[PDB]
Amino acid sequence: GQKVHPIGMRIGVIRDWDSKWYAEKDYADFLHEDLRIRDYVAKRLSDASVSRVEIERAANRVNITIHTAKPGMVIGKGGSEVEALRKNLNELTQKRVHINIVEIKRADLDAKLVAENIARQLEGRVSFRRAQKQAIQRTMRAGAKGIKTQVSGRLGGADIARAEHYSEGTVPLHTLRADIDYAWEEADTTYGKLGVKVWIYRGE
RNA sequence: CGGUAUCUAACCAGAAAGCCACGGCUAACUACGUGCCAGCAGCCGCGGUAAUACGUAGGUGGCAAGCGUUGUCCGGAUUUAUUGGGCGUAAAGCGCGCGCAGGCGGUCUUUUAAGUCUGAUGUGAAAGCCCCCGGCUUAACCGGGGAGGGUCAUUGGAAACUGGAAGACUGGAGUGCAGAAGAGGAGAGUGGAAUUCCACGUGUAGCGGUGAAAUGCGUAGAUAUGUGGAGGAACACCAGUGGCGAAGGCGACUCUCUGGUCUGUAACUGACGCUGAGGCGCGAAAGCGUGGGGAGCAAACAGGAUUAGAUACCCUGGUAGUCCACGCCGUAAACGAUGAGUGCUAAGUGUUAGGGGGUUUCCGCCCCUUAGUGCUGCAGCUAACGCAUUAAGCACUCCGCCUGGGGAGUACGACCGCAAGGUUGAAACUCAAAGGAAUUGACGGGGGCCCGCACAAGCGGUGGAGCAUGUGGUUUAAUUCGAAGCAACGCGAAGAACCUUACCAGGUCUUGACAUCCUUUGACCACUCUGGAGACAGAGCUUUCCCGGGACAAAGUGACAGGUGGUGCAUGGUUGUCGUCAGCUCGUGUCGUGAGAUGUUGGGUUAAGUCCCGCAACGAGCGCAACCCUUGAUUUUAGUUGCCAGCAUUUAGUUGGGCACUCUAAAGUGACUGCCGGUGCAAGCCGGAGGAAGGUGGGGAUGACGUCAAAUCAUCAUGCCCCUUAUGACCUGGGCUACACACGUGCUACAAUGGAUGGUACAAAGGGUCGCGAAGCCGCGAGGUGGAGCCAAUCCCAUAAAACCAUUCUCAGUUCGGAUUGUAGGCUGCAACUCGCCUACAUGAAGCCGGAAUCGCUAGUAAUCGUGGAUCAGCAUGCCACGGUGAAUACGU
Ligand SMILES: [Mg+2]
Ligand SMILES: [Mg+2]
Ligand SMILES: [Mg+2]
Ligand SMILES: [Mg+2]
Ligand SMILES: [Mg+2]
Ligand SMILES: [Mg+2]
Ligand SMILES: [Mg+2]
Ligand SMILES: [Mg+2]
Ligand SMILES: [Mg+2]
Ligand SMILES: [Mg+2]
Ligand SMILES: [Mg+2]
Ligand SMILES: [Mg+2]
Ligand SMILES: [Mg+2]
Ligand SMILES: [Mg+2]
Ligand SMILES: [Mg+2]
Ligand SMILES: [Mg+2]
Ligand SMILES: [Mg+2]
Ligand SMILES: [Mg+2]
Ligand SMILES: [Mg+2]
Ligand SMILES: [Mg+2]
Ligand SMILES: [Mg+2]
Ligand SMILES: [Mg+2]
Ligand SMILES: [Mg+2]
Ligand SMILES: [Mg+2]
Ligand SMILES: [Mg+2]
Ligand SMILES: [Mg+2]
Ligand SMILES: [Mg+2]
Ligand SMILES: [Mg+2]
Ligand SMILES: [Mg+2]
Ligand SMILES: [Mg+2]
Ligand SMILES: [Mg+2]
Ligand SMILES: [Mg+2]
Ligand SMILES: [Mg+2]
Ligand SMILES: [Mg+2]
Ligand SMILES: [Mg+2]
Ligand SMILES: [Mg+2]
Ligand SMILES: [Mg+2]
Ligand SMILES: [Mg+2]
Ligand SMILES: [Mg+2]
Ligand SMILES: [Mg+2]
Ligand SMILES: [Mg+2]
Ligand SMILES: [Mg+2]
Ligand SMILES: [Mg+2]
Ligand SMILES: [Mg+2]
Ligand SMILES: [Mg+2]
Ligand SMILES: [Mg+2]
Ligand SMILES: [Mg+2]
Ligand SMILES: [Mg+2]
Ligand SMILES: [Mg+2]
Ligand SMILES: [Mg+2]
Ligand SMILES: [Mg+2]
Ligand SMILES: [Mg+2]
Ligand SMILES: [Mg+2]
Ligand SMILES: [Mg+2]
Ligand SMILES: [Mg+2]
Ligand SMILES: [Mg+2]
Ligand SMILES: [Mg+2]
Ligand SMILES: [Mg+2]
Ligand SMILES: [Mg+2]
Ligand SMILES: [Mg+2]
Ligand SMILES: [Mg+2]
Ligand SMILES: [Mg+2]
Ligand SMILES: [Mg+2]
Ligand SMILES: [Mg+2]
Ligand SMILES: [Mg+2]
Ligand SMILES: [Mg+2]
Ligand SMILES: [Mg+2]
Ligand SMILES: [Mg+2]
Ligand SMILES: [Mg+2]
Ligand SMILES: [Mg+2]
Ligand SMILES: [Mg+2]
Ligand SMILES: [Mg+2]
Ligand SMILES: [Mg+2]
Ligand SMILES: [Mg+2]
Ligand SMILES: [Mg+2]
Ligand SMILES: [Mg+2]
Ligand SMILES: [Mg+2]
Ligand SMILES: [Mg+2]
Ligand SMILES: [Mg+2]
Ligand SMILES: [Mg+2]
Ligand SMILES: [Mg+2]
Ligand SMILES: [Mg+2]
Ligand SMILES: [Mg+2]
Ligand SMILES: [Mg+2]
Ligand SMILES: [Mg+2]
Repeated sequence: GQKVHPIGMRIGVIRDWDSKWYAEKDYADFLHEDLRIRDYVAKRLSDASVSRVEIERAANRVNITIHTAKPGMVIGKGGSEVEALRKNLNELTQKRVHINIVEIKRADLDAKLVAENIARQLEGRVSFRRAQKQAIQRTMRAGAKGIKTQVSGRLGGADIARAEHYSEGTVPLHTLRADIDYAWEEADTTYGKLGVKVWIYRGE
């Protein structure tokens, strides 16, 4: 049995899609500009635990906000790394780009950030059983009513692939008033390719 | 022996370390090579292009002057069990009795001293094991002393136990006396139902048989029916986990001859007993010999059916046999799968044959007791099932039997038999299992409830024809690759003329078509001419960068790039399918030696493990339901590009005017078993009212744990393997469109509910800026010119078609059908031959409802008719959406 994408099921119902701009006859021109912007942000800020990026476009001006769990590298004492973004985005956007940075409180509640921390341990030769369990017990203190995660692929170096999942709490997928986050990430190993799936039933 | 052992003097780290294993058993793991090959192995078993198991290295682990392998013996092996096992179902109780030898044997007294216990003497050599000392520089090794070792011989004691002898007793055993029950056995005779045959009345056409039939019997008169005769076998009701017997077994009645058992008494004898190898007898059915008998039944056999075949099941016949006398045979799931004797160890309740007591006149009820026969259950036992005073519990005596499976109850030998065969009973070889009980699933041509267009009741199709399209096969330089029952086959492909294109022919390039870092200029090109099929080769105009920075470009080099090359059985992600089926699990608790179980089962109800009640369980999670969208009714907000009530005007809702009504879209109401009646205890069920809507209203989105090593390395990503002057890169042409053929999916028809001609009405949902494209004019037509308006509730696409109204055709291969083909055109595109779509004229094919088989659909559904959109320069009979008209049937499982 195949499951619908939990995020996609709730667009426009309880949540709102990330890129929120309106234009006609410039749709494909604007849309692929965003796909370029996201590609560069995900490159330089690979270790900054960045999860949510949205595009706010209005009359030749590009407004972008970055949701970061640890903005200290992104902004703070240096005060010069964030300005390089506007200098490294003017060449491809060709528009006056302003970037905003927003703190993420309780970073363990965000399904995006939990995903790579599980993932980063898998190529650190950590057992798959331990890595998931450690993240499950960390998020339950944050205030979530549900979590279940699986890791699938050539598991622990095994020749035959299989999946393993661990759950505790309440994760009702079929409920539409759920507010369930989702994230999928790649674990790059020397025996193959592994992927992790995490979804959290948030509080409200 | 022999200048041997042994001392002291000096020089030298210098001459002196190998063997086996590293998956588990079992201490010790990583690389490379190979790729079910080479090979390894004591067992389990490893090797099929990431091997801790094969080969070699590095490292490690056991020992060490060694270390491994083989052969033999003991151990582990309780696997011959005296110490120290067993026989209900795993191997293992003879089919049963009578009994010689042997083994074992109630209570007391006296005696004896064979067994039993004990002392002394003699001996059991030396060496060896063991204990205490001593010598070799230690040890091994060697001495001194001691100990142990016997069913040993002579002799002295003890008398409890077994044995011997002499007596005594009665709880064992047996006799006597008084009763009782019984299909216990052998012999002789008799009875009644019923079947068959025979003879004679009555009578007419079938009888008999099967899932259906047929063979067979009958007009030579059957079946049926009434009367009489002959003969053989078994004994209806009674009849009962009732009775009798050692077992096999014994069922009509009477008599004769016979065996055993139970109860009561306490007269009698006084251990006279239990088991019992060899031996001797009995012993279902079939079978054998001799003489009878023969009604039903029936191996063999014959015929008829069934079947792909049917030496069978089914039907019609039928010989030995079954019955009797005598004599053999000696087996059985001969079973309670449980040897015989004896004693002890909770209860509850039926029944057979007796005895005692209390109530009562009897009857009857109750209690106690003996011997049998059943059921339920404690302790105990058991691997479990289960047994449980009729033990598989606790004990003693005697007999029989067993030691992994097959070979095999076979071969040879012997005994027995008339024969068939019986009894006794191996080995070579081969395997690492064979087996008992219970658990979770699955399966059933087992059973009980249920659901789905599953069948049934209907309607319309496919399979027959022409064309469209995908696939197989085949042909081709190539016909690029993938999917293969449901769950590939108008599928990836929501568009193959060049591109796409992944394939082929020819022509070309090697840091390259695409990115990074090198170094000099900084713009680099573009264009024109020539050879050009083009890619590309040779010349000129210009290359203006901007701000020491830069991205690209010029130039050659490297690191490098590039693969739609392989493996979907190395993978991530994505999807199908069972199936929108109602299930799948967990936490704590409890039961079981254990795997497991319970919850999740039982009684109702539901679409639903949806809910209620009960319950050794109490709760939870993913699923169901609801929350989401859409349609159906309505209120407030809002009147523009929408609408026109009431108006004046216009060819026309037009213009002026107004949101009245529709309308559009934001917020709300509304449906929740809400209410009433009956039924039920509750869930719930049936009906009714209100309402637009009533029982999850209609339709969508939503697809649990998992199964198919299901599909995709070709959307993307990616481990390993492979190619790299090519398996990478550019150009033209061809091909993916072939064609004797087979299959799947569709379109059009085979006409009169129809064809043709003329007039006219009624929609919804969408698209439009390098776009839609009107009026007007032209052409028979496809189309051409033209440019209005529209960045759109405004303008265009855009006249909806079936339907309705008139005329004509008159049942024919036709005024049906349109394939096919010749000519003449239009449109896109640089280009329409391979290979596009449309128009005009002419040609006019198969086809007159489709065999076997098979598909879809339950209401605005099927059926039928039009419309729009994605991909798109052009091209859809495919796909995805929209509306018009609008059925038949559902008894039922
Ligand atoms: Mg000398
Ligand atoms: Mg010396
Ligand atoms: Mg020295
Ligand atoms: Mg070990
Ligand atoms: Mg290897
Ligand atoms: Mg080994
Ligand atoms: Mg090796
Ligand atoms: Mg080595
Ligand atoms: Mg060593
Ligand atoms: Mg030594
Ligand atoms: Mg040796
Ligand atoms: Mg040996
Ligand atoms: Mg032994
Ligand atoms: Mg045994
Ligand atoms: Mg026994
Ligand atoms: Mg057996
Ligand atoms: Mg047996
Ligand atoms: Mg017996
Ligand atoms: Mg005797
Ligand atoms: Mg005695
Ligand atoms: Mg004796
Ligand atoms: Mg001696
Ligand atoms: Mg000494
Ligand atoms: Mg000695
Ligand atoms: Mg000595
Ligand atoms: Mg005595
Ligand atoms: Mg004496
Ligand atoms: Mg007596
Ligand atoms: Mg008798
Ligand atoms: Mg008799
Ligand atoms: Mg008679
Ligand atoms: Mg028939
Ligand atoms: Mg007659
Ligand atoms: Mg008896
Ligand atoms: Mg008698
Ligand atoms: Mg008698
Ligand atoms: Mg009796
Ligand atoms: Mg006497
Ligand atoms: Mg006896
Ligand atoms: Mg005998
Ligand atoms: Mg006989
Ligand atoms: Mg005979
Ligand atoms: Mg005879
Ligand atoms: Mg026959
Ligand atoms: Mg017969
Ligand atoms: Mg006889
Ligand atoms: Mg036999
Ligand atoms: Mg026998
Ligand atoms: Mg019997
Ligand atoms: Mg037996
Ligand atoms: Mg006994
Ligand atoms: Mg007994
Ligand atoms: Mg009894
Ligand atoms: Mg053997
Ligand atoms: Mg054997
Ligand atoms: Mg024999
Ligand atoms: Mg013989
Ligand atoms: Mg077995
Ligand atoms: Mg079994
Ligand atoms: Mg239905
Ligand atoms: Mg056809
Ligand atoms: Mg193909
Ligand atoms: Mg289809
Ligand atoms: Mg080409
Ligand atoms: Mg030039
Ligand atoms: Mg030139
Ligand atoms: Mg697969
Ligand atoms: Mg349902
Ligand atoms: Mg269960
Ligand atoms: Mg139930
Ligand atoms: Mg309901
Ligand atoms: Mg439920
Ligand atoms: Mg009511
Ligand atoms: Mg009603
Ligand atoms: Mg639902
Ligand atoms: Mg496969
Ligand atoms: Mg495949
Ligand atoms: Mg690849
Ligand atoms: Mg094709
Ligand atoms: Mg016509
Ligand atoms: Mg043409
Ligand atoms: Mg014509
Ligand atoms: Mg014809
Ligand atoms: Mg006709
Ligand atoms: Mg088109």
